Amino acid sequence: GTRWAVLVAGSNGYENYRHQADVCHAYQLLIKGGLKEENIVVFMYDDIAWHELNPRPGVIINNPRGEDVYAGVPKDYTGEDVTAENLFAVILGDRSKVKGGSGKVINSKPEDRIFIFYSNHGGPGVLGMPNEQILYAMDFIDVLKKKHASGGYREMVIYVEACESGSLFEGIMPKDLNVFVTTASNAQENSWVTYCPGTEPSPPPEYTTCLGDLYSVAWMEDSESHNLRRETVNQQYRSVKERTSNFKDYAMGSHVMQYGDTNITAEKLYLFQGFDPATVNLPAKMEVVHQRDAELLFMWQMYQRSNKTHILKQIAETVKHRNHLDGSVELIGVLLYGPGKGSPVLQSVRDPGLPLVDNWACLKSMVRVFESHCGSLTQYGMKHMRAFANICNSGVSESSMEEACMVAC
Amino acid sequence: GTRWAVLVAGSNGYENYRHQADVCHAYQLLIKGGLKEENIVVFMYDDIAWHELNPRPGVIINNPRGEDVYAGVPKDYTGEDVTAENLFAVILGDRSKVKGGSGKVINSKPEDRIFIFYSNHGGPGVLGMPNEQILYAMDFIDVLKKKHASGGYREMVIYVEACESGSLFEGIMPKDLNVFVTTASNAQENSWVTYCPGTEPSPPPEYTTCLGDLYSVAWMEDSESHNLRRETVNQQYRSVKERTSNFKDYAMGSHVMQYGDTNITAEKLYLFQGFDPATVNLPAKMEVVHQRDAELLFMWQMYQRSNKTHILKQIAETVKHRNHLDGSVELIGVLLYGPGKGSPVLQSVRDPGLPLVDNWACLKSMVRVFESHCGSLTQYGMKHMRAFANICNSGVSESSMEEACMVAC
Repeated sequence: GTRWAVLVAGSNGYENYRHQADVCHAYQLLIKGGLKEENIVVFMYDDIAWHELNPRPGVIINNPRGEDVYAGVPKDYTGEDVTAENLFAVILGDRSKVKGGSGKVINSKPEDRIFIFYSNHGGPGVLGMPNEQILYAMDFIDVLKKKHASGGYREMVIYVEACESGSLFEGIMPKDLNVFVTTASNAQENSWVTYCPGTEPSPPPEYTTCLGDLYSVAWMEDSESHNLRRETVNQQYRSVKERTSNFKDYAMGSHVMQYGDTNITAEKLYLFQGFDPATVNLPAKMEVVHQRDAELLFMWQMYQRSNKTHILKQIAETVKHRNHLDGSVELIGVLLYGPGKGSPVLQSVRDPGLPLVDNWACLKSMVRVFESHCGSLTQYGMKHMRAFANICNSGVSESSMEEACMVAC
Repeated sequence: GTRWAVLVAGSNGYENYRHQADVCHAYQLLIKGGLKEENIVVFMYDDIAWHELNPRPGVIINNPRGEDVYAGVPKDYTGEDVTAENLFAVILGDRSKVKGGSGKVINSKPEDRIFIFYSNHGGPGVLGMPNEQILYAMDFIDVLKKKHASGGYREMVIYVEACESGSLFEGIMPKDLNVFVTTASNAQENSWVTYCPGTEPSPPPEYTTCLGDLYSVAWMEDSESHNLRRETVNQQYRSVKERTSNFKDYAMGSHVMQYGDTNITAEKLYLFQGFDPATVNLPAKMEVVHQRDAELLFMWQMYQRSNKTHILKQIAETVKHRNHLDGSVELIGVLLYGPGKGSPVLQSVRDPGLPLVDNWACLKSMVRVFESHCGSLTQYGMKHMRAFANICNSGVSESSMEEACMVAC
């Protein structure tokens, strides 16, 4: 059949350079393997290559070797068109449902294979989309079920780089859709950023932002250094799981998880990623930063490279906002469950294999009520999605949530 | 010689009933042992016995057996006269330095023994005094040295019930002053509250506030159930250490610590606490609450006993204030040390045996700068004293602290 791909960077801003660098690197890799541009849909905000802070204008790199990955990348869905609605329409292969962009969709045949790679921010049961948009896991599984029931493909592999990414599939990803999935982390772990300024590796000194994400560069660097007609999906999973665990030091590493149809792990990777004829032969611990910590570290290094007062006030406003969100969520737990009980209810993690939330529509409603009183969650705010899921699961009503949010903000 | 005592409750408000109950119980115990009222100085705000919330007006109890401990307690230093300045003057035995109160002081002779018991709130290197007053550990050790150099006593025993109370003596309490000290906790642990509503024990149901504190009721109930001509200071320390550890479950118990002159542990307790001729014969796990958590639990139970809107708003204002203090301190760490470094610097605990802070005058100055921009610390705020001590120890200047506090608030 035909190999298709959908590559998505869910973030924007120079601070999040790495998410678009990861996506651009994946695009170059797929082209080198023989996938056609018409079958690869790229979602990237596209604010990085020409950003005023970029020391290499018109260039994007994804590791300290400094090879450009931006040239030739198509502008399928960029800027305001990087939405959950467009992503869903693209996967479904329905041009009439897309708003803006190039109109390129995955109008695939039953014999085709599809590869999906997402890189950015996330939280329990959710993924980020640029400018404070939230993509809920069950809406993504719903699209996969719809695409499967319309005979849209033979098999699909999905790689997801985001905090608590295992929570997007645990207890909800069906095994009967011919879809195999791997995530950068389990349901309760953050994901890690690599190639940061001041670290070994050792990135080009002119860079003030991190170049890549740990799980993302593990799979890509593995793919481009092996013959994909010989390497299996399983071999890639194992090598990525080992590299992302960072010598099993989970204080600076994460648990790569797998979901869906594990029979697909026996397949050769070239059926999804293509084969690079140059790689026809062939078969240290990394300093990493927490995804949620990269923004503050970027601003701090910006501050130190002139230590100026505008930057220090920007850091204070960022921390004050995070403290407001953290404090409001904590306070809601107190008002609903009582002191001493609020924290165990909001922070308890369900056993692996169980869905984050029993009612996904209730989860969206709790977020809506919260934001209507306490303000937008923003990408950082996605870390509190398990608290909202736990409020839903506890049987607390939406009227009580309204009252608690009103008292809290 | 003569036995003297100084009993101090460092808090006020009905929520803190237990601190004055502990002190009143200690007073009754000392009288039963033959200590004279003229030699016992009592510091209690005195807002509990006749509080509008008290279900037994004019009565105070310190355990579920319900025996009154208020009747006969002298009003030496009450209300506005419960200050660090008056406490210091009383210990020094200088009537001319006291402001207000009865004028009773420890004008002791070189052959005399003194027993000091403090109960309330605390933080690293500090003790509370009523209405947001802070008593610094080195000022207390300074008074002990002055009293020792003036030949004020033969020996002294001090019992201190407060969070992180071990930090008041670690690395600073001299062993050459004929003073032996025990604390409810080590330098990095909170202290525990007992006889709380809804717990077993099983307090009288009409009570909405906790009756006693764990270390305090351990020593008092031990003293009143033994012959003190036979029991040693060491035997009391061991029994209190065992009871306060709560079956070595330090998630609901603490490490009772000892400082000063350990030769005093060989002495019979009656040399300090007297002997009750009624106790001439003779030789389960407790549900406990964190000292800092008692206030919110009290308000919540007040709320549930009418679940009303005024109480819920009061809970929100309390939590918002604690979140403001926690957030401001965290933000100052970020501004001074950078993200990722702020928290390890502010929260690192020195090895046991080392003083909390190298310069105590700098500690007072950091608190002064902080409160001038971020507002009063309040008793809860004492938990952040290690952060202030760590700023001093790091060599950060007062001008830089001023700048960080200004940006943060």
